[PDB]
Amino acid sequence: FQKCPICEKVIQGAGKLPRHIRTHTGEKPYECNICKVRFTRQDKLKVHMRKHTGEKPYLCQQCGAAFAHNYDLKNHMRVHTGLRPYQCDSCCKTFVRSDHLHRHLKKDGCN
DNA sequence: TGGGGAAGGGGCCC
DNA sequence: GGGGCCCCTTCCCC
Ligand SMILES: [Zn+2]
Ligand SMILES: [Zn+2]
Ligand SMILES: [Zn+2]
Ligand SMILES: [Zn+2]
Repeated sequence: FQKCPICEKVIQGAGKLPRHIRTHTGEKPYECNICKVRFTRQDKLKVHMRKHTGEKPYLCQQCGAAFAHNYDLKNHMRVHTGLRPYQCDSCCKTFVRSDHLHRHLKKDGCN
């Protein structure tokens, strides 16, 4: 547990404090060597490296389809069985993604 | 109404 | 012991 001096906000993880402080500044030190695109976080750069490399480490356990990104894999999982897994309690409406539920819970104003 | 992309925080392990 | 590498979330916009 560490507290950010700039924002007085608790951040979990001893080594994660430099990452949060970088979010206040807008610096993007990590730069891809191929497309010369800068990213704020290293793990974001590695995902961009997957796009350049074309590797798909996420393989479906039901049909064997290979996808490059985790959310792409989860989208394929919803095609198999998980289509529309979110519901609105107030109005009884189904949704595909969790952000759409947040959009509905704010824009629709059922409550 | 749906999806791609990006921006953040957290857990595990070294 | 700062950090890679994975996970998760909501937001912006077409
Ligand atoms: Zn801060
Ligand atoms: Zn690149
Ligand atoms: Zn599949
Ligand atoms: Zn509703």
